[PDB]
Order: sequence, then C-alpha cells, then structure tokens
Amino acid sequence: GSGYREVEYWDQRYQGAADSAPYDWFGDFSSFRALLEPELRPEDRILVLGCGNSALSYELFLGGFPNVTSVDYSSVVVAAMQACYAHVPQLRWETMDVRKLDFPSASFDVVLEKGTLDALLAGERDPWTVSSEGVHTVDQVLSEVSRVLVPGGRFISMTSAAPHFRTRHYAQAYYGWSLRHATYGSGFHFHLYLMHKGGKLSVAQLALGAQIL
Ligand SMILES: Nc1ncnc2c1ncn2[C@@H]1O[C@H](CSCC[C@H](N)C(=O)O)[C@@H](O)[C@H]1O
Repeated sequence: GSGYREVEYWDQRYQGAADSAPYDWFGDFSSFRALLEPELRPEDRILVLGCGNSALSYELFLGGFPNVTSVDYSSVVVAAMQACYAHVPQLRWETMDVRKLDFPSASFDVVLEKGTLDALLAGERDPWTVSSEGVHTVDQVLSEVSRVLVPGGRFISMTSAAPHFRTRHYAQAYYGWSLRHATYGSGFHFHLYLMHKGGKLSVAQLALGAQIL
C-alpha cells in the first residue's frame, strides 16, 4: 500500500538487515541476468537506485562488474549494507533520495533500479490514472537518471508494472533515450525496461508519454 512511499517504513523494515538474509523484490539476479549482462561491460560505472538489502549489487561484483555504487533513502539500510559488504571495498553505498542524485552530471555508464519506482507509485488509487505527485516524483527520478548518465549511457528498470502502465513514464523525449522491453521471472510476469541514451522513442511510446506530461 501507500505506506511503501515513506522512509519511516523502510527504516523500520531494515533494522537488523546486516545480519538477516538478503531480500530481492521482483526476482533476484538469476531471474534476469540473461537479459541484463549482455547490456553491461566489465568497466561500466554502475549506479543502483533504492538498493535496499538486495543481493543485486554483490551479484554484479561476483559476476565481473566491480564498479557498483548503491543508494537508498533508508540510512539504516545503507549502514547495514556498508557493514554486510565490508569485505567488498569496490562496492560503494550512500544515503540518498533518488529524486535528487548528489553526483555530478555524466558520472555513470549504467543506472539500474528494481522495485524503486514501484515504491514511488505505491498505493495509487487508480492504476490507469496517475496522481499528480506520482507523475512528478517519477519524472524527477528519471530526469536525474538521464542527467547522471554519460552520453550513450543505459538505464535498466525492473518492475511488476506492465508496459500499458509503465511506458508512459519512461517515454518522455527530453530524457534522450530509446525504450525496449522484455519479460522475465515469476510466470514471465516481471518486466525489464532498457533505455539507451542517444536513441529515440517510437510514435506509439511518445503518445503514451503525452498522456501524463
Ligand atoms: N525516494 C527514494 N529515494 C531513495 N530510495 C527510495 C526512495 N523511495 C523508496 N526507496 C527505497 O526503494 C526500495 C524499494 S524495495 C526494492 C529494493 C531493492 N532494489 C530490491 O530489488 O529488492 C527500498 O529499499 C526503499 O527504501
């Protein structure tokens, strides 16, 4: 429900997260690595948004992608992941609201998010009609993602939201990216969106984006 929007809920959830098992929303790395890894390079500077206590950041490292930075607005979970992953100095963790990324522009080659925009859109009354706040907060995040990516960078989003709900959010021309989609995971009911800066949206995608902005 809408309680997933508030940091207090997450700070409460993540007490003791350094000692508890990792937890992954909408699949772990195994469920989508066939889709994800061909889009990555070992030298890529990767930013993971709303990391929580997911094993994704660690799995990227074990898979040959050491340049990982992970952020979350729960300072509790950031401290916990710093402690849990103290054996992996390559991995960086910082407390941050993803609506304002405190990095200089063009600092990353890839940005990933799994279940974070879902938190921003949690509890919407009508899945077909996005509230003013839902539109604005998601647009803020996406603008920041585009800003911190280098030219030519990639943003990859993993969510339970199917394209007839989520494409309208990603299909804004000013983000400066193309948009592709694949399904994965449980009953092929999870959705992976690939955005490549320098590409263009289709007229279909732009028409959906025009529905909210
Ligand atoms: N505005 C915001 N800024 C930064 N983190 C946010 C945020 N809104 C929600 N979050 C974080 O987003 C996460 C949503 S749950 C997804 C967790 C993790 N990426 C996984 O794949 O399992 C939580 O860890 C929550 O604290």
